[PDB]
Amino acid sequence: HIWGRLISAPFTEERTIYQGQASETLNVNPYNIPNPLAQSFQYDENRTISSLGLYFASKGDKQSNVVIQIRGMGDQGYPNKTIYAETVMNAD
Amino acid sequence: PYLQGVLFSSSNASTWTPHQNSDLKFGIYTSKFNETATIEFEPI
Amino acid sequence: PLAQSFQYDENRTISSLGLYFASKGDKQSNVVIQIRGMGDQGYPNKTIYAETVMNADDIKVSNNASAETRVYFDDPMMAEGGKEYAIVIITENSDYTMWVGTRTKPKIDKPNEVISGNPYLQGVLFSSSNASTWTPHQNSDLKFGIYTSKFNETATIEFEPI
Repeated sequence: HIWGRLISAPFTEERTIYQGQASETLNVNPYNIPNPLAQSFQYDENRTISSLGLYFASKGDKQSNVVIQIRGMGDQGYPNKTIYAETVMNAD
Repeated sequence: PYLQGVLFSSSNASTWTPHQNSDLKFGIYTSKFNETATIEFEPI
Repeated sequence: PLAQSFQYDENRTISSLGLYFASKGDKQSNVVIQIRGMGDQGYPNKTIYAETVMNADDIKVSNNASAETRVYFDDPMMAEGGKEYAIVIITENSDYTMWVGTRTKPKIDKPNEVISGNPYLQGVLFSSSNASTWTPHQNSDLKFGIYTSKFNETATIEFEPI
């Protein structure tokens, strides 16, 4: 087999939302540490989301992984059980 | 930090406790597709 | 009023509930036990699938969470698999208390030990001032037990000799 490089990209990405200020660390599962999180957003127009940006302060071992999902927001302003996207991110 | 968003936490990914004064450090990228795409492979 | 959410991975026939009260009111007081559904956004809804009234005599109490009062409904609650349901406990009297397990706190009968993890991972304790708006308690869950039944071929009653 042989490798291949995508020269002319099929799209160009642009960062439209960015919250850069950080002050603390919050465990992803605060209520089960021995001895999940979400963040809402919206747009004023129809936009094609291509990728996300996240910032982690620490991670687990090699074999651990984190599931990243995008879920909808219900009428009373809370996340719902519908999942529009899902992926698995390894520790590396 | 982000006015139109709220940080949430949950013990079972069903009941969410909001944190009004806190938001994640994150960025969302939006794309605009073009006319054509091209791949090149390493030489044989 | 307080509530506790739960769910099953399969279709089960809920026959009775188990609850633990730390104190109760006078003889004439009573507590209304209800089972309510859970909405799409993980909170109890106004729909009520079961309801029963428990008198003060039926409510057993203990100072070490040992006494278990059994709650029975007249129609069995058919819990669909994958759907969350919430027990709801309502009473107008202000002299009713219940045992609750909280993470990191010592156990009542074993102060040397502490509740390390979440008591019940798939449920959440709720509190409300009007049984409509619920405040969740992520780190706390009620001490409870749910009993599901399976029906057999035939039943028999024997009456005492006349």
